[PDB]
Amino acid sequence: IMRVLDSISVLGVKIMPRAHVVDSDEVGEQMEPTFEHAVMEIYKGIAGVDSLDDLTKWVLNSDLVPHDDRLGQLFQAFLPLAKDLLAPMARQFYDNSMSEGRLLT
Amino acid sequence: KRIPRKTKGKSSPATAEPGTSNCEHYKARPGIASVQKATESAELPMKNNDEGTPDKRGNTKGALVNEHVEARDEADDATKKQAKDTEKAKAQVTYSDTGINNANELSRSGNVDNEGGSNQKPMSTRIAEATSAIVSKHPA
Repeated sequence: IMRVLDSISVLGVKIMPRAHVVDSDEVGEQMEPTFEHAVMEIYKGIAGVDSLDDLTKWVLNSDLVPHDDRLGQLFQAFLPLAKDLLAPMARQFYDNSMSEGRLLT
Repeated sequence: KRIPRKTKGKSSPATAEPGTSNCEHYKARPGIASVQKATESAELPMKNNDEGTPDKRGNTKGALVNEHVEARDEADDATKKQAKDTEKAKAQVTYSDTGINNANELSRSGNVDNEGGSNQKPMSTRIAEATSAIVSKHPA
């Protein structure tokens, strides 16, 4: 959808340029433990999974609708990673992006 | 040939074939993987009760604890395992703290031996002591 809205230019002005639209993971990729790589490492806190592929096998049903209790345990493990190690970095990032213009995130 | 062992023991024209065509078009109605994953949950045999049993040398294996206290803590451990298997903070189907008074139950433990006495000293040390009491040495 970003590539489709890139190629619109009505009256000489471009409608929504790529140069000031913010992708979802741009706040996640600037951190040094690089958030997706940080939440790949969630499996060590859980007692009996001790591998990422074993975790992705264990949470699911082999139908790809997941169980609720595995999501509850993993969400209790996941919420401190999203509340502590994401939110002040997000504050700094969205403040920096608000400082350098008027953008769309 | 040359089969491995689980445990050590002693040693330390034209073929058109219009019949079959296997592609697609039937889904498992209760679900193959789900029903067979339940089956391999149920397939495992019972874990052993090796408590209060002799080992190789003859000593009763297991921890030194009262028999009734070991039975009650064993029901506690089963309740906690049921809680971890139903993935609640408390097992709804509980084995302990029931309405039935069961203050006389005893599960086997390492406190009592086969003859009927305590295991404060193991049987190998007791036999070795009772035979090292009567020895004799050379004269000077």
